[PDB]
Amino acid sequence: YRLKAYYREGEKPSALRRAGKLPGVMYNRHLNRKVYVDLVEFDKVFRQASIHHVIVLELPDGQSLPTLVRQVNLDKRRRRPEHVDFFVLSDEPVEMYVPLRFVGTPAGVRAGGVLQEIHRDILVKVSPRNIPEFIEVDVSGLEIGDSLHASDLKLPPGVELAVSPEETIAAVVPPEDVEKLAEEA
Amino acid sequence: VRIKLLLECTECKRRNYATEKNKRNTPNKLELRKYCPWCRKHTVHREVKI
Amino acid sequence: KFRVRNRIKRTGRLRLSVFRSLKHIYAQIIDDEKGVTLVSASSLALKLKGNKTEVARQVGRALAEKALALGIKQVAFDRGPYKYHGRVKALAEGAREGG
Amino acid sequence: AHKKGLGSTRNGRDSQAKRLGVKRYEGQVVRAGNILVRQRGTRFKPGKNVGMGRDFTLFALVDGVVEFQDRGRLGRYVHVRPLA
Amino acid sequence: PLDVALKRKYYEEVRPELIRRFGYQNVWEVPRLEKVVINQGLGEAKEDARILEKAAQELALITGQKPAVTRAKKSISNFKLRKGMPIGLRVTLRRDRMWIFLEKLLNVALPRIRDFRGLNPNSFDGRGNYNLGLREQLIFPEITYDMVDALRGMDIAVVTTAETDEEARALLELLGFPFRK
Amino acid sequence: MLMPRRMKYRKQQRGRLKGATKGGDYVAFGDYGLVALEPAWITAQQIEAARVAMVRHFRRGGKIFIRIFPDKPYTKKPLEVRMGKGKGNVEGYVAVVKPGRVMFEVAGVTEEQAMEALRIAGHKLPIKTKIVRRDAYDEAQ
Amino acid sequence: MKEGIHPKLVPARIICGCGNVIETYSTKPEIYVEV
RNA sequence: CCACCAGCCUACCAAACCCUGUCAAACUCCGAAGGGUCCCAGGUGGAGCCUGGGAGUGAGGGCGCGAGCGAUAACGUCCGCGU
RNA sequence: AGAGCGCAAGGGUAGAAGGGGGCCUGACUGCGAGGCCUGCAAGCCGAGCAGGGGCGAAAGCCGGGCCUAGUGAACCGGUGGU
RNA sequence: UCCCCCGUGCCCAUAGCGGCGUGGAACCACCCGUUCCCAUUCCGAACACGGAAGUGAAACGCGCCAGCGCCGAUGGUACUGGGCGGGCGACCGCCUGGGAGAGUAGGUCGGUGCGGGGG
Repeated sequence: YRLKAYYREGEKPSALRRAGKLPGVMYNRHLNRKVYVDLVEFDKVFRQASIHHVIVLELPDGQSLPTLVRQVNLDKRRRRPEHVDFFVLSDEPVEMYVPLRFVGTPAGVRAGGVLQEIHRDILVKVSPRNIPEFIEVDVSGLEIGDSLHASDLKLPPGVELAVSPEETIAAVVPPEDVEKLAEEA
Repeated sequence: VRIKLLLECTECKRRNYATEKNKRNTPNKLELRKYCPWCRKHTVHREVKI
Repeated sequence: KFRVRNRIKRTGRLRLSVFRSLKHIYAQIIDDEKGVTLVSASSLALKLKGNKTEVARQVGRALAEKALALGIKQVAFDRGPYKYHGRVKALAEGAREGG
Repeated sequence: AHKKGLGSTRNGRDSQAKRLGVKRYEGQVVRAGNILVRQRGTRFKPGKNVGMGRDFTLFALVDGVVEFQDRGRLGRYVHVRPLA
Repeated sequence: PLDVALKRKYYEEVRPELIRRFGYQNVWEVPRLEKVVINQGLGEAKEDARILEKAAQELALITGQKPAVTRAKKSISNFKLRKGMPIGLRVTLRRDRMWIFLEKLLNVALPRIRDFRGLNPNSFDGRGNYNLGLREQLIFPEITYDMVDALRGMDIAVVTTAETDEEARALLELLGFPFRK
Repeated sequence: MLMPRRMKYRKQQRGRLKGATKGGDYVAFGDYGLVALEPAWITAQQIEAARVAMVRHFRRGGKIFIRIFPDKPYTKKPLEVRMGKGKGNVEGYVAVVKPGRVMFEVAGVTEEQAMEALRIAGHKLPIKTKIVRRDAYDEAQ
Repeated sequence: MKEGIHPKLVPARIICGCGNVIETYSTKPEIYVEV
């Protein structure tokens, strides 16, 4: 979806920030210059899409170049946004994370023990034509001390995988009742 | 060091010297091996004294 | 794997790289500096006799003369897996004082 | 004031530290006999017309110029160009 | 080129059966034989001297050749000799005399093992070889009651071109090996 | 309450503390997170007291993850014994905490629950804190 | 099998216990066994 | 719950490996701003160099960042560069 | 290269220092340029040259030891000797 | 002056690892023999030596692929020469010039120099 865009130059980093606009960068196989945009609207847009869905930045050069984000480098101290990277899209093989949707409340759950998941996004290679909005995956009946991983998840056809996939996707573990104070003994 | 002892080597046919060291525990008796004299050429040298 | 830089133990100054196959000797004189080689002879690659040993003798000997024929005194002796059996050229005739 | 116990020690010791390192860098002239590297290991293996001795030391063999060298799969080196 | 039973019958049974069954299209690729090695791990020579090595040569003197003893690595204070100089018997066998071993092996060594339902199959490397041994030592031909002291086992080996299991076992049907299967 | 298990040197030097935090500044784990603002130590005593404080507030809770680890000696000497002589004794095990550092995460609760949990627990911490959700940082191994 | 003190070879038999007339060749010259 | 030996099996704990974060003065794949130093050149200054006589010094203190000690206490202490 | 590398540690190490055997005794004498280090005095580096040797066909290295601890100015006197 | 193999040198892993295919008409390698030189702390495995009808299986030589392993921009933060602040303090900010680490895109199954034997 749409955000503005602004061609960056040889202007000092700090100032662009403490004026009104966060700075950025874009690169695709050969195309590399420097860019930047507003803060507040950018933050709004980001909070939705970010490295989940697709961005479309219409730039003061005449066009409407659509990218994805990629990497959110911050200041860490009083941590908060400060220069991101953008990825100029196409139709070529590309790995990226897909936010997953654990749907349905299992048996390990409701018995007490709660899901201690591993991921909320999986690395997967796809053609940029496939948009796997979010794999609204099962988690029908996970048990306490029970796990699930691998290719267990449904994958939207074409949208391949990119781990092992023995990467354990999630699992349910015990609570932490006041009987853990008896442990203090 | 002492008790493992140290010794000098002496030629034959009278005198010629150097300054070396020994060791007893290994079944060693007459320490005897080559060297060179001040006067003349290559000779044996026998273990001797302090 | 007789690498060991037997090279280095002879990399005093000025080599002479030789090696054998199943049937053919490859006697060559290599100078370093930049890497430039120099002088050749081969038991069964000079179109010569078909008896490894003696040919090699003569071949080295051939090369031997060749050495002095183009201004050679003493150099090294690049040989890997030798077991030192002379190869009674040993380039000992070999001008060089191979042996 | 109460001066009862007090846990002593057995630690404080060091070394009359000799000064070790690259004595002569590059671009430097030597009259042979001048040592260019006092090292403990072989951080600097011999170069051209440079020698080594019992204490791992790159010293001069001629009257020329120290030249530095690196060889990933062989180590680091220090040499002396001739200057004829 | 001294030929006998297992060698000649190596030629005859091996070539056709092997290739025609498994399809080898190369003269020097046929899953042939390689070395055959025998080994004795006695931790009894903690001292014992080479009075007990007389029993070590005894072993290889009935197999034909002059044995070579090796030693050991590091510290086994839990079970004495650590520094590593007691005894480690090894002998390597090439073609001809190796064929002697295999011969006397299949012909008389195996017989008077009373409880002999056949050899242990599963002991295949997978990467393509076989490793075992035995207990009753004097089962070998040129050694009657007199030689041995009490009991003494052994650890043989067989190195082969074999890269799979079945080809190795078939190789042992053409070279004929008494299995339990 | 955490520490190593006898390792290398016992006594080590406390040193001054800058503020790059080196790393550890997002959620990734739980869902709600307590992160700090004052460059100080976290005390094993406190550590336990806060972990409890959370657990305590929400009986039969979820899973409370502890990112930081208290693995530094308190070089403390006795009392009224005059100076010099020896270093001290390893005592009170703690850790370096430089602001903008995740220290504990609550997962699987009410909004209110993790709110007041992190609230009270961190309120018991040797300093003061900020409590954040889980979003703007996503993508970091 | 070179070296020197090598414990030898030579032909052996197997005068077994089934009328068997086996041709063998080993360190000892007169071998006879069972089957 | 069978042996010439097997087989299948847990919100117990756990070798290793893997994923998930991270810790370090005496850990280091990487490793700067600096710093030291060898040649080209500027540089005329109570600069620098060489022999030579007379010295006085060798309780120091403060201030800044840099590390130790201390309790990230002391007009505390003990070093580093700087004043 | 994470083992061994005599014994603490650190650097170093198989393109060997480690590990095997053969041979031997340079664990030489007379020196020693030019250096490291440096308040002095000490300590530490080494080609080279002569002798006369040990190893190797040689090329070659050998004036102990993988490297840094294993040490004691001078005065006193014993010692074999010119 | 060229296309191929071999004895061998240089950069330092964009050369290494691994699946695929491969070439011997010369080179090369296995391989033929263990009696003459030689030797296995035992085996002719290794080095050694006299030698064919085969082979190109391996060893090796060459091509494809990135899968491991290798290098890795750009930006911007870190940290900081040197210059000024602010807070009892733990510490923090402005100036200038320098300028990483981790990661992101991409890239990589070599580069080259010699001397002979072949067409």
